[PDB]
This record gives sequence, structure tokens and C-alpha cells, in this order.
Amino acid sequence: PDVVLKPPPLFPDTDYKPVPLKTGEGEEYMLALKQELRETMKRMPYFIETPEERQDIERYSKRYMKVYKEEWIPDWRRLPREMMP
Amino acid sequence: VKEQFRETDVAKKISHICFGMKSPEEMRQQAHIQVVSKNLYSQDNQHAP
Amino acid sequence: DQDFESEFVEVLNQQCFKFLQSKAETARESKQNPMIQRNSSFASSHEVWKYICELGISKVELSMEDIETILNTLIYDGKVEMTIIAAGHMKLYRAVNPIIPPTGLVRAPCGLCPVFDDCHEGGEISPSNCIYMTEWLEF
Amino acid sequence: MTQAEIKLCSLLLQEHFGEIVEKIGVHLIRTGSQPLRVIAHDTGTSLDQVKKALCVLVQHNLVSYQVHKRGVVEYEAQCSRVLRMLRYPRYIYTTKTLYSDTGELIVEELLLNGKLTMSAVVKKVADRLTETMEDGKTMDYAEVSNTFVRLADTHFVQRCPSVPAPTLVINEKDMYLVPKLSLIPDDGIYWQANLDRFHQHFRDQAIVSAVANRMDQTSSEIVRTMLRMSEITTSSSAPFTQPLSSNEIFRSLPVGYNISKQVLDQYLTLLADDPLEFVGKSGDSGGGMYVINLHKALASLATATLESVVQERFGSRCARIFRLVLQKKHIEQKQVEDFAMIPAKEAKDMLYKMLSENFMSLQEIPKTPDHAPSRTFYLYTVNILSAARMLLHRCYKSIANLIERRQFETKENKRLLEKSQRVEAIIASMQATGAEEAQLQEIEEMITAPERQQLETLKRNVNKLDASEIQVDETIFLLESYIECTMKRQ
Ligand code: SF4
Repeated sequence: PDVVLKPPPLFPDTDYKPVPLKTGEGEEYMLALKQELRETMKRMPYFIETPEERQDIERYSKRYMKVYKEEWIPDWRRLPREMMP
Repeated sequence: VKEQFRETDVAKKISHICFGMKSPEEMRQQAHIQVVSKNLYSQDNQHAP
Repeated sequence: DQDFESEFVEVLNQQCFKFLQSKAETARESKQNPMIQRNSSFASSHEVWKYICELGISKVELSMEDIETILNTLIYDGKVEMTIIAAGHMKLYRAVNPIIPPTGLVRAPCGLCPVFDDCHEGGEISPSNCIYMTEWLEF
Repeated sequence: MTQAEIKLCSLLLQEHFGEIVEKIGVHLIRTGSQPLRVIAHDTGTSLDQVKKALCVLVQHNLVSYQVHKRGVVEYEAQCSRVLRMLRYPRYIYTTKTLYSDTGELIVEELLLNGKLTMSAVVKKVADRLTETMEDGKTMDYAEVSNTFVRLADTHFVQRCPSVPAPTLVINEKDMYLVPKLSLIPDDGIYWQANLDRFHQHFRDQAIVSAVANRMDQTSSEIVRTMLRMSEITTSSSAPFTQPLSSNEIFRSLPVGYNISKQVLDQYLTLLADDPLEFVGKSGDSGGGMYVINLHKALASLATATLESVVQERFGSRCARIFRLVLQKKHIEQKQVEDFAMIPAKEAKDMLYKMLSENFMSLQEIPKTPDHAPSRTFYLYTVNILSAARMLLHRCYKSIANLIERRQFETKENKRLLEKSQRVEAIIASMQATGAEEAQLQEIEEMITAPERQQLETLKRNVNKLDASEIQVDETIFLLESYIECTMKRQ
């Protein structure tokens, strides 16, 4: 029956240390494959990077804003007929 | 230097009251001090916390 | 009186495991093409008794129960297996390997973390200001 | 389903897809089926963006929809299909280890676009491969389609339900036909990769690897052969493999392995007479047939996973008691120590530390209608199903924490990153014009030591986290196959 006045640390030092990982040429191959899948699907039309953009005053520099807006064909035939954009 | 606009005194009414139960995580998030000691009074010069 | 010497007990256990591993070494280097006898190249309790006699560690121990209990503590570890056969009941012991390697679950520091319930973003202890995460990243 | 999986898929759809679409996707997991207008109302998002999110989710065959009471369309998002985006690299690697870059670049675009026609796959594969070569830019369409047929007849890429009112009811048939191509217009036929086949292949690989490093290297060839003849006749739910005999087995063995008949039967009986109990023989005095047990092997795999977790976290001495009480079911507290030669103090410590973390259960045996905690009997027992199900809930929050830690470090050194990358293009275009080593010392000393030392550590940390992610999500796959087999859809 003893009393503690100083509270325990928020990070109590663990019992043992974590385990190192397994590495093979396939492992870094899959790592680079995931790193390129994420970057490419970030640069896909399916990825909506256009929530909405607000512009208060109009400028003359309208030449450096030629963004190509090509949506994928939604294929409404094999799609719910109720939903029509 | 210029002063920033600030509301003078926020006067509002109470619309409605909602009932809910908290989680231990939110309880710790709101809590300030963690009691670990059971001794109420210290056995020193005078009654002191 | 039941003696207990944990150091002596576990060093005896390590020596017995090494001896059975060496028997498995000899069996595997032998490699008689018909391998029924290879898997049957076990070491019964009566031969680990001879090994106990050749150890020369401490003679105040009755062989049968001590060795069979140590092999029991070994099968509890998951390192060797026993099989009994009624001919007279003879117990043979074989050396088995682990089934699958250590999982990738625990290799992340989140598996070793003792504070798992309090872990949450937006407030106190979280993956952002975690000491274990930083200590894992620096190494 | 629970808060952990929802929190994980939220980030998985915020880093893969956009914020607007991931909002509606997560909102579809809290409520099963809801009308379009009610969704657009309670979510707070406008109608056009909601329709965009919905068509994005449908294009990746992530959400389904059905016709209800009057003519209404109820949408439903399944989380189990969403949580399988962490194994795309493993799927592509498994396609590339058997086949070559053909199958890899055929299937890697089938999972990034979901429903896609083969005329588009051949198109894009041919274009990318012609762009990859330098002098000879000739890629045969026939060899690209040959690997496609190899996927089609091995049941790797199947046909999604085609087109046969407020909407059309999509119907599926058993017509997995391959319409004959016309290489230099076939519409209404979309192909998609089949994931359960990949799961079956991974299960066979795990089984053969376990039986390899367990007893022998040769018997794994025999079981992998026994698992190769049943790829066509056996399915996933079926717990017992179709019966096969040894005479048919000796017919199909590898070419570089010459093993005779009676020694093969020797190996088969050694596999039958075995405590692991993977293969079981039902025969006669004359002959018989062998049957591979999948469920009783998955149970052993999950058990081994549990003991490995408790041995890495708690210790080997603790896992020893775990296995001791798993063997002797319902053992009592004072009789566990006469078996396990372990000091009573720290033994009780280990037992209580295990039970306080939900690793063991205690059952009550009272002799009175009153509970009487004093006058009662406690027994210690182990439950495999609940322990596997509770470790599965931990893995997901672990993966979520790893993803949050990986995403956290990028936004403090972000402007530094796109500023050091902006300097890269200043000299990348300059070197084309003419190499100036003075403009090189400009970039040699323009970046300071901590300005270049941050990327060095950030890349390593990102690599470490993304490599731990796969080692963790393989464990959830090994753990979700034992839970679903015992689950019986009544
Ligand atoms: S973020 Fe760190 S402290 Fe929090 S659960 Fe993960 S490993 Fe543990």
C-alpha cells in the first residue's frame, strides 16, 4: 500500500523493440508500384481535384489557364437511367 | 499600426438542449489533472493541498 | 522437497534442444534415400537419459520425470514433438520447425504499443506526436 | 462496418479519390440504402457533385443499386470490397511472377478503371509498349490477346453482368464468352478482374509454404500438385477437396522430379499419419483416395499467427503458457504451475496481463444458486475465433495510424518540397540548352544542408511506412480467411 505523487509518463517505455521487416527485390518492386499507382490515380480524371474555385476580379492573363476538361464518357446505357447529369 | 475588429459582447439565447454520453478519450481530452494519490492532506506544517 | 533452479532448468532445456537439433543434423546429413527411417531417426527418453548421464551437471535429479517434463516444457514452447507407441510404452521425440515466420502485424510499432485505446488524432497521444513512431523512423 | 474500417476507408478514398466523392462514399457506409434526394439533402452537397461521386463509385464497381417500392433507386456501399485496395500491388506482382509484363500492364489498368472493354486494354497496352521501345516499335496485338485468353480460361478476368422503366435491372449469366477480335467495334462487353481467384491462389501459396518450412521441401510439390488439379473442380466454400488417387497423381508430377510409385505413397501416408492433419486418406485394402482439409489448416495458421503475436509482444515464456492452456482446455490456476515450471509470482503476473488484454477467457463453475465468488471455481480457457476477430480490429487501426503518420509529415515540408522541385526544372531545361557548371554551383550551394537533409529522411520514412503497410495487410488477409469459413450463411 504505497502512494504515487508523480504521475506516470504518457509514453511508458515499451517492453521490447519492434521487429525488422523482410526485404526482397519483389518488395521494393511492389513499393515503387504502389508509389506510382497512387501518383497516377491522383492524376486521373476519376480523381476530382476540382471542388470549386472562386475568382473575385477578372484578369487579362487568360492565356495560362487552358485546362483540358475531358470527362470520361459516363456510359449512361449501362448506368441507372434515373441519374442523368 | 491598426486595430482589428472584434465583437463587443456576445449575447445569445439558448435554442435547445441535447443529451449525450462521452467516451473516455473525450473525458481525458477535457480533463486537466490526473489524480493518482490517495492522501488528502499532507502531513506538513499546516493544512495544505 | 522440490528443488527449483530456473537458470539450471532453462540451461538444461537449451542443452536438450541443442542435442535433439544435433540428432536431427545427423539424420538429415545421413539421408538414407528411403526416408521412413529418416523421420524414424528419433531419440527416445532412454537415450536422452544417456545424454543426461554424460552431461555431468548435477546428479540430484531422477531422470525419467525430469527429462519428460523438460520435453513437455519444450513441446509447450512449440519446438519439438513427442509420440508414444505401445509395443511396453516407448516415447520418441522429433524436432519440428516453426510453421510460418513471424507475422508482419507486429513489425509495425503499433502492435507493441501499450497505449492503444487512448491513441486518437486531434488531442492527446496520437500517431503524429508518438515517441515510438519517431524512434522507429529514425532507425 | 465498425469505426475502425470506416476511418480507414475514409483516408483510403481521400488519398485515392477526391474529397467530395469520399465524403459521399463514407456517408453511404453509415446508412445502408437511401434515396438519391435524401442523400443529397443530408450530406449537404449539391446535386451535380453528388451525381459525379455516384458515377465515379459505380464506374469502379464499388457501390450497387436496386429498384425499390415504387420506382426508387436505393444505393448501397459495401466496405469489404473497398478495403481491398491495399493489395493491388500484391495482385500485380502475383500476375507478374507467373506471366510477364503483358499480364501486369493488362491487369494494372483493369483495376484503375474497373469496367473496361478489352479493345481499350489492348489499345492502351499496345500504345504504352510501342512508346517504351526505341528503334523497333512493333507490338503484336495477338500476343497481347494471348495473355488475355490465358487470364480468361484460368478464370482471372471474368465478364461483369451485361445489359439485358426507371432503370435497367442488370442481370448476370454464365456466358463467359470471348468474342473474336478484329485488330487493325464491340460494345456492351466489359471485363473485370476476379478477386476470389487471387485469394484462392494466395491460400494455396500459404498452405504450400507452411507445409514446406514445416516438414519437407518435396511434399510441398506433391500438395501443390494436388492443389493444381482442383483449381477447376473445387470452389472456395467447399471445405473438402474432390477425391484424388495416387495413380492419377503420379501421372501429373513435375518434369524435373523423378519419384517412383511406392515412395510417393510413402510420402502420402506420412502426410496422412501426421498431427497437422492436412491430407486425409479414405481407402481400402486395395487402394483409395486423398482429400485435402482446408478449414483445419486455416485454423492452424490462425493459431500460429496468434502465438506469434503473443510471443513477439509478451514473450516466449508467456506464449509457452498460452500454448499449454490451449492444449489442455479449461485448466485451473494452481494446477497450471505444476505443469509449467515457472515461478508463481511472475506466472500469475503474466496470466493476469494476458487476461486483462482480452487474450483469455475465464469460465465460472459454482456449486450454489448464488454466484459466491469465494465459493466457486474459476477455469482458464482460450477462444481462437474471438481472439482472431479482436486482432483483426487492431490491425485496421494500426494501418490507419500508419497512413496518418505517412500523410502527416508531408504537409510541414510541403512548400519546401515543391520549392526544391521547382529548382529542378530550372536546370533540367537549362542543361538541354547548354551545360553550365557555374549554374551547377548555383544549385550546389543554393540549397542548404537542412534544406536537402529533409527529403533524405522523408523518403526513407515514407518507404518504411509503405513497406510496413503491406506486411500488416497481408496479416489481415491471412486473418479474414479463417473468420469467413466458419461463418455459415443461413
Ligand atoms: S500512433 Fe503510436 S502510440 Fe498511437 S497507437 Fe500507433 S504506435 Fe501506438
